[PDB]
Amino acid sequence: GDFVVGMVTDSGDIDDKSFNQQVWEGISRFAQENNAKCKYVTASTDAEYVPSLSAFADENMGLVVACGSFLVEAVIETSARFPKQKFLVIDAVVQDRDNVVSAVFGQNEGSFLVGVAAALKAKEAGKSAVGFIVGMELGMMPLFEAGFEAGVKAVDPDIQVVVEVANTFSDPQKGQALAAKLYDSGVNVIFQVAGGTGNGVIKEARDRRLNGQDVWVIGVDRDQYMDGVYDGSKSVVLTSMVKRADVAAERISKMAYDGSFPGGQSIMFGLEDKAVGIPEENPNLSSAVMEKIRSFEEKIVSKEIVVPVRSARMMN
Ligand SMILES: Nc1nc2c(ncn2[C@@H]2O[C@H](CO)[C@@H](O)[C@H]2O)c(=O)[nH]1
Repeated sequence: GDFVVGMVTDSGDIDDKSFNQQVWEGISRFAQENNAKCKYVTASTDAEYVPSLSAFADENMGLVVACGSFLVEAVIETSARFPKQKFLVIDAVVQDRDNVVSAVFGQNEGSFLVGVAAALKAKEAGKSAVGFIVGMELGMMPLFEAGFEAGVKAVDPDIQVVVEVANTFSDPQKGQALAAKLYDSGVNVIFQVAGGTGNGVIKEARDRRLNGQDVWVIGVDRDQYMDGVYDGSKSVVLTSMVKRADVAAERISKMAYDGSFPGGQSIMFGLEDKAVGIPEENPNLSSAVMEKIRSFEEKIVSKEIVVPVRSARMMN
């Protein structure tokens, strides 16, 4: 009765206020705007990856959407078994499948911009270290730290980045504990790239500011500014590294619907396409800081500056 987009997620959370929420929102906008339909299924564990993708393929859906490094092996295999079913993979890369489109993000480029913001706010307080909490380091995840570090160093090479890995995108309790550890060490800015776990980092930041500690957090995926309001007016969210996974999902769903699915291609959503970067409006960033950020942004887009894909501590 309808063209249907089916999302298989490795997370039991489309309300994660970040990544899975953006993807579902994009699929949902596509369906609403095109008189189509959509649904999703959660595949918490590995053993459910193959059967989950297979069931949607057996329903002859218009498009099957899968995200992350946990689902890619299952997509690689399943796409070969169902050559006539279209699949979209987000945050991972598939080769040799003309029925699969891979959407990847230049998140190192966007993270460079928030690194500049972090370094400037840290210097403002005489701090020589900033924090970074990442959900997991598999797949393309290392791009965030690589760009964040590069942006921090572009402002001041002596500022150190202190990294904590949660090893989960669905544990806010862990997010708060890791944020507490960083703030307790004297850091005043933390960039969180941790999906649902990240909501706990934002909570810890709100709790600290509420009681007079001058701390900040930089959000991810969505413009998380309102998520950090702690006293009725002010927010602890310095800025956010926005990643338009919603636009990628919406646009490719439309191409599938229209017969122009770019099967077999990897599509890069970057700073020049405005698919990553910072929000258009940033109450906590001054005009001076914004001009500095915009300046670096232009040098990255033109390639005058190329942002690394791996941080210094991860390079030989
Ligand atoms: N595989 C996977 N990646 C996620 C999830 N949540 C967040 N991420 C990744 O972590 C980044 C920051 O939230 C997102 O842009 C994604 O790259 C999740 O539930 N599963």
